[PDB]
Amino acid sequence: VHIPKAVYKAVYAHLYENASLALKEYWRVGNVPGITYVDENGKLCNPTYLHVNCIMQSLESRGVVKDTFAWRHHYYLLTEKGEQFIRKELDLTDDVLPTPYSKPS
Amino acid sequence: RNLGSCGAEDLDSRVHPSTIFWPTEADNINLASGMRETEFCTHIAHKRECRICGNYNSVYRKYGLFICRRCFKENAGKIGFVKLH
Amino acid sequence: MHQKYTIIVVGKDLKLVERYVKSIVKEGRAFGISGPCRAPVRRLTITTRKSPCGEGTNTWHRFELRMYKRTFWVTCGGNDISTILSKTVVIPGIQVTVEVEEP
Amino acid sequence: IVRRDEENVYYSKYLNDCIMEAELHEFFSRELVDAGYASCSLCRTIDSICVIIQCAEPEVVMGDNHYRLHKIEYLLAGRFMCDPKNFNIWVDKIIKRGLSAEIMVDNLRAKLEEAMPIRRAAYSIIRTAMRAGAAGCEVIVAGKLRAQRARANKFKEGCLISTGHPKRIFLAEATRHIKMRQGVIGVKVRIYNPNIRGAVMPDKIEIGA
Amino acid sequence: EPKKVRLACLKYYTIKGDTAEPNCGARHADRCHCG
RNA sequence: AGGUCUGUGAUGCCCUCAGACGCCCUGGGCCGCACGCGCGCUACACUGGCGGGGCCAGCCGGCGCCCGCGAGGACGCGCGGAGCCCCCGCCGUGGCCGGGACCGCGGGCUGGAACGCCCCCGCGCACCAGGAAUGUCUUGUAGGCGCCCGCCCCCACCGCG
RNA sequence: ACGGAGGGGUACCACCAGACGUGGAGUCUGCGGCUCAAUCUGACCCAACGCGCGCACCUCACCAGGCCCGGACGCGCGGAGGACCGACAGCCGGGCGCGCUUUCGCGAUCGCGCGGGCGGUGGUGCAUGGCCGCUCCCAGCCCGUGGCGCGAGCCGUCUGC
Repeated sequence: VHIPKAVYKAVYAHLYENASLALKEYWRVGNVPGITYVDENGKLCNPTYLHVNCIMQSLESRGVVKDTFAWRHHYYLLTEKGEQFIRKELDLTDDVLPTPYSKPS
Repeated sequence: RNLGSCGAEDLDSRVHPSTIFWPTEADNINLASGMRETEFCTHIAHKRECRICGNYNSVYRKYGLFICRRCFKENAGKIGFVKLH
Repeated sequence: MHQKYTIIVVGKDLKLVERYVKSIVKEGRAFGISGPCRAPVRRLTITTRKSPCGEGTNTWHRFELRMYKRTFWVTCGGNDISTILSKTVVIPGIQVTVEVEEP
Repeated sequence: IVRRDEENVYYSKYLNDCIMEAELHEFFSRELVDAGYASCSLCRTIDSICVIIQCAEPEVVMGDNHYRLHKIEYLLAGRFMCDPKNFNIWVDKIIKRGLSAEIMVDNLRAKLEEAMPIRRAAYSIIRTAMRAGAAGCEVIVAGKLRAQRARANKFKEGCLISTGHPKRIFLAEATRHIKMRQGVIGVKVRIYNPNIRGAVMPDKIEIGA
Repeated sequence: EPKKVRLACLKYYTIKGDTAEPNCGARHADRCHCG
């Protein structure tokens, strides 16, 4: 409900660098093992399912991503509108592209 | 209520610093990493559920499956289970 | 040199497992030997009610999953670290047939 | 002479990966509807994963400059927790789409969602199959097709098998669900190719001169 | 329904550059945050 | 118009939606008992019960040492299979050493938590082969004897074999 | 379709010949009734009644009580001269900054109204899909051309072995 900005930035960066996010359907207390952020917290701190789930709800509502639920897993993908939005929250300059376009093969 | 203390007699009798046995079930490492928060979900307990339809009843744990019997006949052919004999 | 290597291959269907066997035996005759051991078949069994609701005659399904396993540990010192690769890439790349190598 | 607690790792390292495949089947089916998705396969090469797809028109899923594919690869890896760039993918193309039930039934679902009547859609599907060289196709459309009191009317053309082991080789079946304003419209397809692949249907004898 | 009260001048613990409040941060004293 | 909207990110139309039919916590209940009946288990004994000994399976399969009458427990390593039956004795037609329900002291296990399950001493219910009525079965079959898995923190008179 | 009509066949979910049982008692479990704050519900000849895969917590729906919003997204208004959110002492309370006598904090992650969502083991299986059961431990079912009938229909698809 009260989400730190480090978390927002972390989620956005994870999206851009991976263009995706596959997330569990969970509502109890727990910590996501993937996306991590540092706020003087040990070496790194992991977030909580609640914050990230609220974030993702909002994003998909705005049209940034498109879900594709499955065996009780959330599969999100960022679109073009989303790219044209993530590119400015992170302060990215124009022309920059995410890694999957970087000829993985 | 940090300024709340108890007689020493009522302290050694307290449960030894041991991790409550109930560990829940993390079907995958992804689905976790260890006001109301004081009692949101303190009743830790096994919550084993189907990894398809999320129901807590009739779950084949044999062979590390974790699939409901109903949610099973459908996907059994894909998995490789077949009906012969 | 000599590393006592062992080959284990696993499959659920009996037709590729025997085809993979032949290719390997063909391609390992020189780099030492490669005679197989056929294991007892691990058969997974699941019995389920054929009904989602529990009505009518009590009728049961009988699924199973046979898993076949063969084991060529005959390389042994007869294969070096790179020599194992040679054949393993010269054998066909069947889509499904798990393989693991250990000394 | 042998311990049974050790090989359980090999046996349990096959089962997990068979399951991992099914989730992908479901996900693709819910995703690559427009690319003629049919099926999937996997190859657990230690260094990296390989997945082989069967699609009518891969260039759609390929994506300009391979963007959709790559967007997919990074995604799956997070879920199955593999290092991306070791989660590569390959796509293969189906040439006999009329022999594939999935393509047919998905096309039928599309055509139905455009309001066209069932009588035309089914028989167009069936003509398409026969042109492909098939010995039979049966279509079924059950549900609230009229005002109320749902009924099933089935269309067919040729000859079909219905029993025996041979039905697991020469008979290809599939189903879908179509959500509409009245309700749900169940649809299913089945096609019979006796001369498929190289196997020979039993009780079939050919003589000489 | 806590019975809070409203004050616009939340800035007069001091007179002029003073140290009234027991960096920064009857029954004795009860410090903000933890005890 | 057989059953399933209480298996599901299967669903049309209704009802609930900030004192919630959402979600989370603490307790209680689903087991309560003058009564009718459905599938099973244990017995009514000598073609037997008790004590001692000898010995062979299969789906498949884990063990040592030391405490404790036992159930169980502390440590440490990878290694491994039973009832009926057979032999020798006691009992001697007695609701008796057949049968083991009920109850009174006590010792332990699971678990955050016993109302749950195991062991020991004592007490020792109905029952003498079952009316009108009725079910299943043709070779390794009926019947008798036990052993594994499932669900499962603990527990099988059930179920698949 | 039916016949307390005829003629041919067939099967231990039928009989002959036999075997082993149930209905007799104690007990496990499920089913109706009584009771209770609740004793959550589906199924009722074959074709409901150890069946809807082991109920102290969860599972869980029902009974007595309490936290939280996890109110997406749009328009109007308000707000850092301070939106919303946490806490010591001391009580009330099963308990918890739940509430209370007070004053420290935190910082726009928003508040209110109007539209619109999400969710729900909530109803209808007599609105539906899918899956099962039964008819059926059956031996039967249909197409093209042709022929007979105004026609519904018949022959093919057999009153023989």
